[PDB]
Amino acid sequence: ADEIGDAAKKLGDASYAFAKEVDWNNGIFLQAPGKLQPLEALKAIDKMIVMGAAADPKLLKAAAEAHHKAIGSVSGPNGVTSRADWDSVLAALGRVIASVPENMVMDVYDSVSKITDPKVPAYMKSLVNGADAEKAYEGFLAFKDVVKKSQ
Amino acid sequence: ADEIGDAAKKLGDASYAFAKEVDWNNGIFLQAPGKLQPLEALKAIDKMIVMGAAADPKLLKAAAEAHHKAIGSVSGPNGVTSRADWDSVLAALGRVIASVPENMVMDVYDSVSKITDPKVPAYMKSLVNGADAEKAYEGFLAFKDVVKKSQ
Ligand SMILES: CC/C=C\C/C=C\C/C=C\C/C=C\C/C=C\CCCC(=O)OC[C@H](CO[C@@H]1O[C@H](CO[C@H]2O[C@@H](CO)[C@H](O)[C@H](O)[C@H]2O)[C@H](O)[C@H](O)[C@H]1O)OC(=O)C/C=C/C/C=C\C/C=C\C/C=C\C/C=C\CC
Ligand SMILES: CC/C=C\C/C=C\C/C=C\C/C=C\C/C=C\CCCC(=O)OC[C@H](CO[C@@H]1O[C@H](CO[C@H]2O[C@@H](CO)[C@H](O)[C@H](O)[C@H]2O)[C@H](O)[C@H](O)[C@H]1O)OC(=O)C/C=C/C/C=C\C/C=C\C/C=C\C/C=C\CC
Ligand code: CLA
Ligand code: CLA
Ligand SMILES: CC(=O)O[C@H]1CC(C)(C)C(=C=C/C(C)=C/C=C/C=C/C=C(C)/C=C2C=C(/C=C/[C@@]34O[C@]3(C)C[C@@H](O)CC4(C)C)C(=O)O/2)[C@](C)(O)C1
Ligand SMILES: CC(=O)O[C@H]1CC(C)(C)C(=C=C/C(C)=C/C=C/C=C/C=C(C)/C=C2C=C(/C=C/[C@@]34O[C@]3(C)C[C@@H](O)CC4(C)C)C(=O)O/2)[C@](C)(O)C1
Ligand SMILES: CC(=O)O[C@H]1CC(C)(C)C(=C=C/C(C)=C/C=C/C=C/C=C(C)/C=C2C=C(/C=C/[C@@]34O[C@]3(C)C[C@@H](O)CC4(C)C)C(=O)O/2)[C@](C)(O)C1
Ligand SMILES: CC(=O)O[C@H]1CC(C)(C)C(=C=C/C(C)=C/C=C/C=C/C=C(C)/C=C2C=C(/C=C/[C@@]34O[C@]3(C)C[C@@H](O)CC4(C)C)C(=O)O/2)[C@](C)(O)C1
Ligand SMILES: CC(=O)O[C@H]1CC(C)(C)C(=C=C/C(C)=C/C=C/C=C/C=C(C)/C=C2C=C(/C=C/[C@@]34O[C@]3(C)C[C@@H](O)CC4(C)C)C(=O)O/2)[C@](C)(O)C1
Ligand SMILES: CC(=O)O[C@H]1CC(C)(C)C(=C=C/C(C)=C/C=C/C=C/C=C(C)/C=C2C=C(/C=C/[C@@]34O[C@]3(C)C[C@@H](O)CC4(C)C)C(=O)O/2)[C@](C)(O)C1
Ligand SMILES: CC(=O)O[C@H]1CC(C)(C)C(=C=C/C(C)=C/C=C/C=C/C=C(C)/C=C2C=C(/C=C/[C@@]34O[C@]3(C)C[C@@H](O)CC4(C)C)C(=O)O/2)[C@](C)(O)C1
Ligand SMILES: CC(=O)O[C@H]1CC(C)(C)C(=C=C/C(C)=C/C=C/C=C/C=C(C)/C=C2C=C(/C=C/[C@@]34O[C@]3(C)C[C@@H](O)CC4(C)C)C(=O)O/2)[C@](C)(O)C1
Ligand SMILES: [Cl-]
Ligand SMILES: [Cl-]
Ligand SMILES: [Cl-]
Ligand SMILES: [Cl-]
Ligand SMILES: [Cl-]
Ligand SMILES: [Cl-]
Repeated sequence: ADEIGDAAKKLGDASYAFAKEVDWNNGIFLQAPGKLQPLEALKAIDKMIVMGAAADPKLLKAAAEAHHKAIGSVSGPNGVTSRADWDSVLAALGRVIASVPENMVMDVYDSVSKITDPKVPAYMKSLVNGADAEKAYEGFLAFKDVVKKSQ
Repeated sequence: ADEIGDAAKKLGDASYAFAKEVDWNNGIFLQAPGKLQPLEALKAIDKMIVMGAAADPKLLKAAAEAHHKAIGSVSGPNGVTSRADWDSVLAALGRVIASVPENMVMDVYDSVSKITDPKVPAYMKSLVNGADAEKAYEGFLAFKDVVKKSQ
């Protein structure tokens, strides 16, 4: 057990209602988040590859295993994993984030932002309960503070 | 040095002409290989996640690092990495393949085949020199024999 695991439980309390509202079987998630921009997108994928290569290999393995288990508990009309597997995935990914320098994480974020059209977040939010999305995000802000203290 | 590295050099001799002909900046590679089928595609991604979790973590790391280096040497009108980085990537991925049971590799292949429309391979080949694609594939058949002997 660790503090990221405890924080994941709190993040799940804040975000699971939102996760249940997302239609995970929507084909839109295969599309570019805006206009297709292969050269800029490759720069974002490169930042991700740098981060993956730097991440703790055991924690990457554990995060993959948590997603396999999560796939097994998918149910209902939107393809949402169980609450326990949601929290599991959250914690395992927080451990991966904490295992690399903050700059690597920010480089991924900035590089993906550069290819994400400004309309995309609001369009995604419009498909779910807005107050549940805001609680999820408020949860995320608390969670990342715990992740940073482990990083 | 190892035998997969030697075999990668031979595979590069057989396949680099084909790699130069692929337009790696074509946006088509973001599309589903056929009809979008989220439930079947999730089963394929699950097989990939199982395989990733089973793969040697050092060899996964080395394979990510080889792709970062390959991105750095991209040149020319089609986005093709250098010959040396092509071979590097080939060898690093062969090591990853060899690090898991043959069944895990076959499960990915079968699960992706199930979502790939029969027209897709011929459409891809039609964009390149067909004889260069066949040589690349003949190369691949020799290479996998070396990979299997390490597996
Ligand atoms: C063949 C290739 C195959 C596959 C293709 C490969 C990849 C797919 C590529 C791209 C598609 C992926 C994602 C794009 C898809 C979807 C987008 C998902 C991201 C999103 O929706 O983000 C919304 C966020 C909203 O803006 C925030 O608003 C805040 C408001 O907060 C206030 O008020 C309250 C609010 O209620 C709160 O309570 C607070 O108390 C109070 O403070 C503040 O002003 C913040 O400063 C401001 O940042 O927008 C950004 O962060 C901008 C960058 C986005 C970068 C994009 C993404 C995140 C970055 C990195 C994630 C990492 C990786 C994502 C990618 C993959 C995951 C591994
Ligand atoms: C949000 C989500 C984000 C992203 C989306 C995620 C993923 C994208 C998902 C899917 C898109 C990816 C791929 C689909 C895209 C593109 C497709 C790329 C694959 C392709 O084109 O394959 C062509 C191949 C042709 O068939 C072969 O013909 C042979 C003929 O050989 C003879 O004659 C001569 C010939 O010249 C030779 O010299 C020889 O001497 C002589 O023997 C034999 O008859 C073989 O028995 C027969 O197998 O077709 C198959 O293998 C069928 C399954 C395909 C499964 C598909 C793929 C491979 C499987 C696994 C690869 C693993 C993974 C691929 C995926 C990713 C990579 C990591
Ligand atoms: C099995 C299939 C699968 C699927 C469908 C997904 C889907 C996703 N992954 Mg995951 N992933 C997988 C397997 C999968 N992954 C595997 C096998 C690994 C390797 C172990 C990873 C490792 C991974 C990492 C390291 C990251 C993702 C992230 C993401 C998201 C990217 C888009 C995004 O940011 O949306 C928005 C995100 C969500 C809807 C998820 C919940 C986010 C918080 C907790 C609540 C919502 C807050 C707010 C409303 C929206 C996001 C704001 C943002 C600025 C934080 C998306 C939800 C990224 C992510 O979530 O970035 C924010 C991310 O950093 N994945
Ligand atoms: C950086 C960006 C990037 C890009 C653009 C790609 C692109 C691709 N990856 Mg790679 N990958 C990346 C990074 C990237 N990857 C990273 C960071 C990792 C983690 C370390 C991986 C790990 C990985 C694995 C483990 C595998 C791939 C494979 C593939 C291919 C999947 C589609 C396919 O089979 O086409 C067809 C494939 C090609 C055009 C590549 C050359 C194949 C041979 C050597 C020559 C051509 C033979 C024939 C004509 C066509 C293929 C037949 C097939 C049955 C073998 C595609 C070319 C898969 C693949 O190639 O499966 C066959 C695969 O198994 N990737
Ligand atoms: C082979 C292998 O290993 O693959 C594995 C690799 C990983 C990394 C482990 C993995 C993973 C995670 C991944 C990739 C997550 C990707 C998430 C992508 C989210 C994409 C989104 C939100 C896309 C969009 C597009 C939108 C478009 C909206 C608009 O256009 C619309 C409609 C109308 C316009 O007028 C205005 C507009 C509003 C602009 C939108 O609103 O959102 C996975 C899944 O496991 C597969
Ligand atoms: C060996 C191998 O194969 O590894 C493979 C391993 C994987 C995992 C499969 C893989 C992969 C994918 C990877 C690495 C994905 C990385 C994801 C990173 C996500 C980062 C995020 C969300 C970062 C941020 C930063 C934010 C900042 C927000 C704020 O600053 C803002 C604006 C304003 C401030 O006022 C307050 C604030 C709120 C602080 C935010 O909100 O979010 C890959 C590439 O396939 C390689
Ligand atoms: C088709 C289908 O059914 O698919 C199903 C597939 C599944 C897998 C079964 C499934 C599921 C679950 C899923 C996708 C869960 C996704 C979870 C994503 C979690 C992401 C996390 C935690 C990312 C971050 C990034 C962080 C960054 C933190 C920092 O940068 C910040 C901010 C500020 C810096 O100053 C400090 C910092 C610390 C560096 C962090 O702290 O955390 C589902 C829903 O069932 C759908
Ligand atoms: C080859 C093939 O077929 O592969 C298949 C493989 C798969 C895995 C099966 C597959 C898949 C599934 C995938 C990747 C799913 C990814 C899901 C990502 C969902 C992202 C969502 C919901 C994003 C948001 C962002 C929002 C933002 C809300 C806010 O910012 C807003 C506006 C303003 C403020 O208020 C603050 C805020 C509250 C922060 C929100 O509210 O939500 C797919 C697509 O089928 C393809
Ligand atoms: C977040 C993160 O970590 O992401 C990283 C995760 C990884 C795994 C490390 C990673 C990787 C590798 C990946 C995903 C490789 C994916 C390869 C996909 C190839 C897709 C292809 C060929 C798609 C198609 C679609 C086609 C459609 C053709 C047709 O429709 C057409 C025109 C006309 C119809 O009438 C007939 C038709 C002929 C049917 C086609 O012919 O081909 C990467 C890139 O690094 C990103
Ligand atoms: C911890 C963590 O995050 O790990 C992350 C790590 C990654 C790597 C980023 C990641 C990923 C992606 C993964 C695993 C991809 C796996 C790819 C597997 C590819 C397999 C292939 C091509 C298999 C085959 C089999 C074939 C068989 C062909 C033949 O039998 C046939 C028909 C007919 C016979 O007569 C002769 C024959 C010729 C023998 C073939 O031709 O090809 C993921 C999921 O993101 C998780
Ligand atoms: C937009 C842009 O510019 O992107 C740029 C991005 C880059 C990265 C810079 C770039 C590049 C390079 C790229 C993509 C290289 C891709 C290489 C893929 C290699 C795949 C390999 C080896 C896969 C396999 C699978 C195997 C399976 C073998 C077996 O199953 C088989 C058969 C039969 C079983 O009985 C035994 C077995 C042994 C189990 C194997 O043996 O090997 C490029 C081109 O520049 C484009
Ligand atoms: C959010 C966002 O924007 O992400 C961006 C991220 C990136 C990385 C920048 C990005 C990208 C690039 C990607 C994934 C590139 C993937 C390339 C895959 C290429 C696959 C090819 C060529 C496949 C084939 C198959 C063929 C088959 C030929 C044969 O079987 C045939 C018919 C018959 C026999 O003769 C035998 C044979 C000879 C075997 C062939 O000849 O070729 C993208 C798309 O821009 C999206
Ligand atoms: Cl505890
Ligand atoms: Cl505490
Ligand atoms: Cl636009
Ligand atoms: Cl040697
Ligand atoms: Cl020898
Ligand atoms: Cl069809």
